[PDB]
Amino acid sequence: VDFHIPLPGRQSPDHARAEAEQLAWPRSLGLIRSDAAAERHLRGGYADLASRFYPHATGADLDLGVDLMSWFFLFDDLFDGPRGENPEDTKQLTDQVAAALDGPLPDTAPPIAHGFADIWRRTCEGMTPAWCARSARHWRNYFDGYVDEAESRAAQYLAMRRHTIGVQPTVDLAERAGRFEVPHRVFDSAVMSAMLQIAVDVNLLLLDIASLEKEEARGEQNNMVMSRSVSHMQNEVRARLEQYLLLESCLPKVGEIYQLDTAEREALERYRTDAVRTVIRGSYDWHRS
Repeated sequence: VDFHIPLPGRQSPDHARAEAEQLAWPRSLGLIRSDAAAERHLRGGYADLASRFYPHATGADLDLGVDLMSWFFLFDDLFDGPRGENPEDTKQLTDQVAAALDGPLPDTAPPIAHGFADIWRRTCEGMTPAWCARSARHWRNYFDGYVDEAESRAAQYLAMRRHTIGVQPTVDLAERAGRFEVPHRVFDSAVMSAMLQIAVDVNLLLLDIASLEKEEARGEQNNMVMSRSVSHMQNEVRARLEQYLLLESCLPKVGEIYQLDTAEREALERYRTDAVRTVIRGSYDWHRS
């Protein structure tokens, strides 16, 4: 599926290691129990993914992203059954996990939940408060959507799987890992927001053509396709990136506009290249077909 993402692909020089100790965390958290589930997990190349979403994270930082990614797919597995077919139900879990953004949870709490909590802890630990509060809301929306999606008892779809995809939490993570924050003043910008929306959509599209042969065979008929549709999807991605660049260029000017500091300007730059860009190129540098 030849696309048009005029952006350099990166991988964190540490992944070497990372991908090797990747099981450690989840096994201890109870997310992986049988030697089979560990294998299953390895075949997913989640550490390999995180390493592409966070080229700038080396070791202790990279590891976290590996987990977030790692946790992402495990968590999803929990809704592949009939639970993903009844909103009331999914939310029963949703809140147990999401409760971690409020404070410690009773041991009684499932592992998938204790798992998320440990990620959060380390993720939000060391960032400004205003940030965690934001980075959290985002998570909140992620969770919210899994329910709204479970409301299954064209563009209408995006709004739906716009929060479910979980792209933002990932992007957020780039900052978590990169030990830096985009000047909050700009992350709210009409431009940056526009840039982010794209990152999402692009991912939300690439994914749909890869997990197609699977979703086409089974039920789930919400996938963006349901050979021509493929085209205006390959096309849509083109224009999406094509514009991404246009936006990217207005960035410096956006700097003036928000009287951006002598060093906030550098911070934002990190965001463009290490958070928003990667999250796009990386998704692509993963698939096959």
